[PDB]
Amino acid sequence: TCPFYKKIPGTGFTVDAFQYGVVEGCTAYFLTHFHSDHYAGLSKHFTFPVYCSEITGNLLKNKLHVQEQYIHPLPLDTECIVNGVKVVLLDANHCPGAVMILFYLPNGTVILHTGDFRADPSMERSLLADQKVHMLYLDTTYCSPEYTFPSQQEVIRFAINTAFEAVTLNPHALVVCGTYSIGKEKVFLAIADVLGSKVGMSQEKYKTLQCLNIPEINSLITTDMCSSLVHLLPMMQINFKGLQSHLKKCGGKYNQILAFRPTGWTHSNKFTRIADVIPQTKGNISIYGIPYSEHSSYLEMKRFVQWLKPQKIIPTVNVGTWKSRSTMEKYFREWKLEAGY
Ligand code: NI
Repeated sequence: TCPFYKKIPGTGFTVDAFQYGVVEGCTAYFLTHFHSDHYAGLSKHFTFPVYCSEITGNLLKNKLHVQEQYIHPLPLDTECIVNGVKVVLLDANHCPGAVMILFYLPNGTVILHTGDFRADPSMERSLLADQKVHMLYLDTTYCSPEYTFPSQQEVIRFAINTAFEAVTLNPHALVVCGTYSIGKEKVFLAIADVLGSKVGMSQEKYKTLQCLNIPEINSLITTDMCSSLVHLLPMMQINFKGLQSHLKKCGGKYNQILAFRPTGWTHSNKFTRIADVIPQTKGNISIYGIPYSEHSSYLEMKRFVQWLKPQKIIPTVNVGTWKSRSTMEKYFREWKLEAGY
């Protein structure tokens, strides 16, 4: 059954709760973003109302084939009424179309559900600042002090300079970027822009990108692999074997590959800075691991929560074991004692 952390008290709303069949009492199902864990169970067979961003609605329509009658897209930064209750969608700074939702309950309680998010100080000057938030449903993916990472902009700058140097040294080099869902598009778009190229990709991936309301998208991406010097492949192919195999397929138009694996955190965040990063190499193929995160670091999460000063926190990630919940509660109490709420 639907866990209490996916239910919004004193409404019949749920959030990211599609895998439990019909939820008893639920009149509106909210979807924060188009990642498979959150949408799990949604398909062309679903027949209840789904509320979401415009981008998330495009994806539901075109990729999952959910029938149009059941998709209720809402604009961002706008007070809207859903089944008699005031809501606002805010940018989550996660992947394209990802939202946080602000729910103003009839009794006067105010609840923020973050979805998946990367906390940022620009969120301190949104509609959130206008009133007290009593309850916070929090993306606790990286809720432990070891999880540090560079800014998105540091990582992109590194990627740009690396790619530009390699292709100026060898104009027959191909650049490959690995991918497994939506998110982290700035990695491949920024590399292509410094090389004066479009991004080449499969038909399924191109169809996904065509849903995302990216300005001038038709000038940036193509299904013609031949004509482009940046290619997208599934993350699972970003290894020496898969990359030599792809190089054989391109018809001797390239004689070297430079590949990037955008990952979350991995243990080598604890010593290395982005400027010290060096690739793994075997012959004419080099693979760079780059920690481009679309989740809050510990410090970013702590700052946001200390600013917001919620009366209660409801974790939404790593809640499956008592050890994790206990550890998280410890950090929430420290933050509260330091900040005086
Ligand atoms: Ni996500």
